[PDB]
Amino acid sequence: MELAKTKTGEMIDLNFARKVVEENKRVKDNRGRQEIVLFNGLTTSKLRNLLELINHVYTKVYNSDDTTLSEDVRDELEYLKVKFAYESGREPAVRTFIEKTYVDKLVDVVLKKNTKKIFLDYCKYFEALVAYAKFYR
Amino acid sequence: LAKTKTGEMIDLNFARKVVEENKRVKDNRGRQEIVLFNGLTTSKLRNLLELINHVYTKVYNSDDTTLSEDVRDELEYLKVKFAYESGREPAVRTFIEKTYVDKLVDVVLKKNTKKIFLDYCKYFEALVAYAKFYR
Amino acid sequence: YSKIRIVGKIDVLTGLHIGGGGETSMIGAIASPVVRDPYSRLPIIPGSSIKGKMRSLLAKHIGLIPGQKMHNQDAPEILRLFGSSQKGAIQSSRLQISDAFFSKASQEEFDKKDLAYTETKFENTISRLTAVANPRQIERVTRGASFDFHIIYNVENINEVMADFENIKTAIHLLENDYLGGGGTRGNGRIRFVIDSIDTVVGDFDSSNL
Amino acid sequence: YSKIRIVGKIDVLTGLHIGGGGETSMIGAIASPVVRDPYSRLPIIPGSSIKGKMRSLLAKHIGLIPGQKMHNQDAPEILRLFGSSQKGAIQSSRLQISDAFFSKASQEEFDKKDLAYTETKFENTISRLTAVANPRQIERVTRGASFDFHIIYNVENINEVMADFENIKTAIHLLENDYLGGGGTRGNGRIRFVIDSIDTVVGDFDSSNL
Amino acid sequence: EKVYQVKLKVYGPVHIGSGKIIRKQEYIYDRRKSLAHIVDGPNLVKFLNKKGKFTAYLQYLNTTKERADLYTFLRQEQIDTNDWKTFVLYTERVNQGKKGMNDLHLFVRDGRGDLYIPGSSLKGALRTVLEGAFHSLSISDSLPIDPKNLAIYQKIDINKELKPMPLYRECVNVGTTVEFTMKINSDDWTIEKIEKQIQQAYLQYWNKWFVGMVTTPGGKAFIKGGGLPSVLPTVLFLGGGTGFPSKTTHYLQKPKEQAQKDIFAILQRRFRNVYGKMATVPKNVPMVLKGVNDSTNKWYQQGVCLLEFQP
RNA sequence: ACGAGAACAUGCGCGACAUUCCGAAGAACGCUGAA
RNA sequence: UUCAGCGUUCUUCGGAAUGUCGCGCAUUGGCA
Repeated sequence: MELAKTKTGEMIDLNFARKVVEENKRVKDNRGRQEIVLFNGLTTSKLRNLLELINHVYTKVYNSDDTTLSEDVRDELEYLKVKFAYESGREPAVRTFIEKTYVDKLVDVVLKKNTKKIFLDYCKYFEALVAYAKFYR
Repeated sequence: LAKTKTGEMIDLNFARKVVEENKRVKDNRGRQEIVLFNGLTTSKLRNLLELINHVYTKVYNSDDTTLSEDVRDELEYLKVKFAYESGREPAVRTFIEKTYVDKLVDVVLKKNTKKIFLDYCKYFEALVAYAKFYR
Repeated sequence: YSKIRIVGKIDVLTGLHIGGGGETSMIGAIASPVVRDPYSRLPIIPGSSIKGKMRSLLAKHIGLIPGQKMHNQDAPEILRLFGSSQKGAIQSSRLQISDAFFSKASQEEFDKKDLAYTETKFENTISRLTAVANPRQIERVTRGASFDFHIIYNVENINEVMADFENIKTAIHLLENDYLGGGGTRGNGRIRFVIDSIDTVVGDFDSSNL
Repeated sequence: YSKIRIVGKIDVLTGLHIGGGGETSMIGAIASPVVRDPYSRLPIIPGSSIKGKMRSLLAKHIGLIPGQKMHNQDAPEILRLFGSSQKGAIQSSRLQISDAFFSKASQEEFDKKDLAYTETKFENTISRLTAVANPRQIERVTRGASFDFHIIYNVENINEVMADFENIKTAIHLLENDYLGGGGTRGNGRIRFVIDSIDTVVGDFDSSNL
Repeated sequence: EKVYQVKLKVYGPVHIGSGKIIRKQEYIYDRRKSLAHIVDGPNLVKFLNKKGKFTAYLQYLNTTKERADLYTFLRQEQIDTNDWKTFVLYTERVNQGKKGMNDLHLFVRDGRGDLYIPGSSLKGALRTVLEGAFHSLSISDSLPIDPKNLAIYQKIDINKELKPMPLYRECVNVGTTVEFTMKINSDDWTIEKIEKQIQQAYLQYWNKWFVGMVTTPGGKAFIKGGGLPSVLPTVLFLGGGTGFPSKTTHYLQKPKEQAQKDIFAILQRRFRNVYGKMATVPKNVPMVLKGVNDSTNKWYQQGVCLLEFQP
């Protein structure tokens, strides 16, 4: 997708999404049992809430025939960054996830591109983050 | 929404900008204690948020595109409630005067539209969210 | 040889789900979407769905022979109206049922008030054993939306036309008390043929009293 | 082939909350919205929820088989009333429960008293060690709201109909003692079922005795 | 699933928090009346713009930001009580423990606005006791209670003295009975078992924390005034403002010294200004008891109720 | 005066059946601050 | 002795679809 280049110039892609989940995967033997911990404590439910936010914007644009992002869609994107910021402030693990995956930075790029394809590409990357988080847990 | 003094638009980006401008480190006893808007805490901000949220729910349940008369009365009370809070707390006063919320409520009253009120609610929500982020 | 055109509207009493597959679905999105016209991206009610549901209801009303395995074993009226396929007894269908298309007026009624044509519905299934709920999201067409319908009746035998139309009315009556599409036993796909318009578009047959 | 039509009203004895998903929420506002009809933006009771709760209540009441894993393993009465997708034993559902829409009578009643259809309840989860609380704001349909329920029954076997309607009456009784929607064990979802008219809308079956 | 009627009698006033706190300026309290008139803000505003006194109101609140009582202003402007009734939603008696009420905590009400006790609140109160399932227990919302049984009670902190805090809470009055319906599954819950658990949890609360609280001089004054009724059995604290010894399971499961030390550590971690500065475990943890009084000067323990179960 | 001429890939057929947006979750914890 | 409330949580964790069919029949071919 070539969505973004991260600090040190690494590309953002579905393969990158698998790698970012892999780097932030630790095995902590809590109560003897080995337990997988992603992004220093990110939970499935928090990531699902973040995925729900993307879905509400996605159903609008994905259904929409028009390529350029609608002004309300751009509003929802700005709200998404406000929700990202809120969840990052309310949970350190979510802040770590946003910092490592650069999802908040990408939404600004999607607003700059004003393209359905870059939006669909951002949605794909977020979905891969969720899918890989499920696979590596 | 509206344009502030010196020709700056009110946006969620402007919400982030105004929240980060009033952030000050002010480390105490070798420990970092973040202070926003000259000591504004999250409890006052949440109180103001509840004030907003009552009318937000009332408007969101409505189907018309024009604010009803009871909504306008609730916005007038909101003006009174902000003034009472700004009076008792200097930090709330500074937050209100920097965020121009007490003028955005008048802008919403003059527009008399559901969309403008929802956007103002989003702006206050972004203020709260960015205050949480920078805390 | 005459052709009578029945044009009208079908109104979604309760949310309508006629599924259409072929597309991989995004994680957390709707698992089972509705069939939509590709060009307009607007939902459509396939003529095959309407024809099959009407034929099934009419066959149940008229009656089924014990152990009926095929659709060519239906009553002669049903084979006359909807068509047959027997060897040496191929009966051309008098009814050609077209795909219903979302009404422009319903589209305007939804574009104003800013309402989406389709609604996401969040259900779950609760296991008999673990009592664990597994969620799902299904797309449905909203109740207010209406679909324009178009049907052609061929007057091959002028004598049976009245009776045939009676059958059609009976079938439509059944379809009004039944549902359309999928999930209709849990509250989906209730419709009504509120608008009808019957006109002999081809030929000289008299459709004034039809 | 007869279709019997039951119409009536479901009355909210206690605040009723049926969960809906994908609804954006303001920070500090309602974070648990109830299901709403997209067109009228009014609370709706999904027929899937009513059918699931009635089927589960009836199946548990007559008695689940030990180690039951699927819904298709229910008692034959439940399978005949609510359907069955069992491989090689597919059974039709005689009950067609539909979406219960917010009645105009209850809506006008509320508008007279200047009351909103959906109340907001404030609840919290308190840790029993650190006494830390997590506040939640939920949405419940206001008590005294009424919903128009519409159920279609299909007369596949004339003999079975009386026992089937007895089972439906039992399921209605179960759902009255039981709740509908979520958080019922915390008081939410108590409901009442009243009947307007049981009429045979298709066929010649005599539904007056029912 | 057995169904048991659940009757709750409030020995001490109970405030279930709607989630709304109102400043003195918002409501009208007259000390001589001992009555507070709850005022719907937007209507009052509209009234004051109609009369032209809105500017005067704004100047009044600005002049005295710390004290903005409506009563004073309305009296200053000589506005008649008949004039007030238009913007007054309801009126409730006030059990002041001090003067002027500083703030009011409003009781929970439904969309219809009838006062009720959420079955969620009762369930949680029971669950705190019964832990040691919870889908089998069913608690219903309370039958709506008459507003005649609701009054404002002052919050008093009782620790070596009785200090009226600046908190006022509308509360179900003492004597009032609240009716709930409880459904339980024989294979998980027995009503004798539930009642016995509640009694044992009360006893643990009494012997580990209540007696030490009584020993303080403020507790002695509270007891002398009638704070502890003789009947206080099955006791559940359903009110807000009850305290830390309830709502937590430390005193129900841990030794008195161990429970005190653990709760003290919890309070030091959560509240670093009151307990964090402290370096030793005090006589009672938490230090302060919560109490309401009455015009007859009879003291009541906040949020204390008696639960009756009937088949 | 074309390996040509004539020749509808057509007929029949419901993307459908089964499935609770659920389970757990007390709006309440500390009591202090200023003069 | 008076004057005041103040601070902190704002939803959480699970479950994110599954199972079933995945074209059939007639002509054609094949056998006679």
